[PDB]
Amino acid sequence: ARARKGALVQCDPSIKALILQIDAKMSDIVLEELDDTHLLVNPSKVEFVKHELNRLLSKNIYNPM
Amino acid sequence: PADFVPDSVSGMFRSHDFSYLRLRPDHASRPLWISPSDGRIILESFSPLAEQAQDFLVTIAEPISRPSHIHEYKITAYSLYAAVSVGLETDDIISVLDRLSKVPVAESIINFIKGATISYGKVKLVIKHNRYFVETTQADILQMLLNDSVIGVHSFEIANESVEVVKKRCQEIDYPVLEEYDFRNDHRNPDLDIDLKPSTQIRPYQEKSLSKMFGNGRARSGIIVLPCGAGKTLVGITAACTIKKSVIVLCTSSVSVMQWRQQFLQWCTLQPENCAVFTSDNKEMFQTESGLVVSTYSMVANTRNRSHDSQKVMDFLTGREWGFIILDEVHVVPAAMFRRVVSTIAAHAKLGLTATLVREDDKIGDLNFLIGPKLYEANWMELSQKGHIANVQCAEVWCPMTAEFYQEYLRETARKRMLLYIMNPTKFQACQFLIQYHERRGDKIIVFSDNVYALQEYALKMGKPFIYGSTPQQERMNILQNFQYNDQINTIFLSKVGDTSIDLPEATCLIQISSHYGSRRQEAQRLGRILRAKRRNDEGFNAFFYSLVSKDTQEMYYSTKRQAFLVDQGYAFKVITHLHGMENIPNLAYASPRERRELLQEVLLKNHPLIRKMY
Ligand SMILES: Nc1ncnc2c1ncn2[C@@H]1O[C@H](COP(=O)(O)OP(=O)(O)O)[C@@H](O)[C@H]1O
Ligand code: BEF
Ligand SMILES: [Mg+2]
Repeated sequence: ARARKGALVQCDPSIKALILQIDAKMSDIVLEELDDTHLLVNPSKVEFVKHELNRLLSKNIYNPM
Repeated sequence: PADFVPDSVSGMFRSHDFSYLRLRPDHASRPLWISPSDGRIILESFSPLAEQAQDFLVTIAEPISRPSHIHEYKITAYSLYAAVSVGLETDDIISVLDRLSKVPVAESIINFIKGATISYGKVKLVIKHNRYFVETTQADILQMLLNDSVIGVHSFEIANESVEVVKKRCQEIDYPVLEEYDFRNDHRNPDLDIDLKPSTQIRPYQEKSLSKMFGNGRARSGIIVLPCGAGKTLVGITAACTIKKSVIVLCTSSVSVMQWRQQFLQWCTLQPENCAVFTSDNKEMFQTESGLVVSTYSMVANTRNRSHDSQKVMDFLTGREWGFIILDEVHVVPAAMFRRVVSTIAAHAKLGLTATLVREDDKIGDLNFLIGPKLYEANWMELSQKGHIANVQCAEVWCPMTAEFYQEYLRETARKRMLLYIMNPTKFQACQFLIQYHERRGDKIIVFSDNVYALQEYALKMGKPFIYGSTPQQERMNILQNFQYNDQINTIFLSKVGDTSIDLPEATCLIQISSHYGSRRQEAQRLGRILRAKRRNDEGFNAFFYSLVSKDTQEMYYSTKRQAFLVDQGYAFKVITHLHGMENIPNLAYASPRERRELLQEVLLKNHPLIRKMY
């Protein structure tokens, strides 16, 4: 009997690996690893990781002009 | 723009609002819209006078994008410079534009046209006895040109190598130079008696291009752009046969030269004795007074190392004053030193033939003063719907990278991830399933791969041959002949070697697993291989072009960057997320996680005469 507040992130192995790299550089990002598709993350860092992940993924996308 | 109230949405258009003008009463008939700022022209292809405007707009304005319904051209300084040469003046252009334009021409546009349309036709570059003379029919031009820092019926000599400089200076200065060859009155150059045999046929667009080139009656110099497989060889043969003068052709390949010569002889009545091929194997030249020399840029631009026979050939080329030069795939002439051949080689007329007039660097604009402006361009979808070329269902396959390789993708540097995302198992499995399905459909498949290691791995895994730079001419020809006429074989794995300038009437399906980065020109050149399929006229036929790309990688960036020219032409790629029925195939390559791990480790590990007896 123990409850822990947090944010559940559901994704695929690739996004999970990206999140693992981000957490390895910043341990506080991921609070815990649930499964190969689920990670428990800090509520405060959700709004920051979303924006930073969008910035990181922008590289793989070609946006002319 | 006087006393014109802006709209509430005018803010969204930053100096692009064009509502300050009014529409003419005959808007329902006039099909043209003109941009007063960007120079873009919107053409209605579904309204009267559309055909009458479709060619004039091509002549005066470069095409930006020409989709099915609404065409998009653009007027530029180079386009106006090309148009002003062929008997066209601002008065006539403005008259036709006003008669066809829903809106009146703005004073700014009039000023822009006037500034550039009145600075042509005062200098002519001629050649006499291997000497380049810059002849001007007027003398007063001297008081400014000779007084300019760079320059220096009257004629003065100029260094052959300095042509590349003087032409660019002429572009900068008011008067540019025009290269016209009156072969009718040219008697000094010996004539060559070759004519097109009755079996020859000229397509309507080829005839239109030839009319645009020879409308005045005097042969000019410039560039011709036609889609790959449109008949550029026949266009060049017709030009040579009508000029009837000594000609040298430069092609960027040896197989291309062989077929060039083969088609040359087949289409025209050129006697074999008057024909010479200048390649690495045989270097003999025709002993007749006039003939054709077909060589390559490597054999014409080299200056340091030459064989004895090749040195005699080069001396022959330099000593003789050629009459015509035909540059196949001219997009490579503005290279660091290939541009030197234009200045060194002596010729009264230069024609370039290329399906794409674009290149990565900014040197594309140098072609204006290197060889001249562009003459004609042809649409792709128009010919596809008219039956001149085939229709393609271009598709982009999204192959998801598996976690085992993606985890290494994250850590690996830039150089290794390239091989990593190119050798993913999902691509192998999709390729196997597609190969089986299309072989059951009876399609002739080509698989392109720039990476030699990936090509070899795929070939050894699938038991099919691979061709790349190391393959000899005889072996590759054997591969092609068997893939063509042998019922057992239906698919081959080609590489960058067969990207362009190869005629494959039988090839129908094209697949890309490895691509040469963002190269847009190579994209189109590779697509050109299957545009001349033998069964490209049967009802319901649609060729296939597959592009395999890994999602969530920079391969998507490069893939979306390398198709911006096809999208502009009108071709649209369809994203295929899944291929139905893939699981039912009996065997799939790299289907087991054990093999996945083994391949992971393998790919990661990839990176005194009597004393002579003594010895
Ligand atoms: N007018 C034509 N009549 C017959 N065949 C033609 C015609 N125009 C082009 N072709 C065919 O198109 C194919 C490609 O010609 P080719 O000169 O190699 O094109 P390109 O050099 O532009 O790639 C050849 O099979 C050629 O015979
Ligand atoms: F443009 Be072709 F294929 F020589
Ligand atoms: Mg060709």
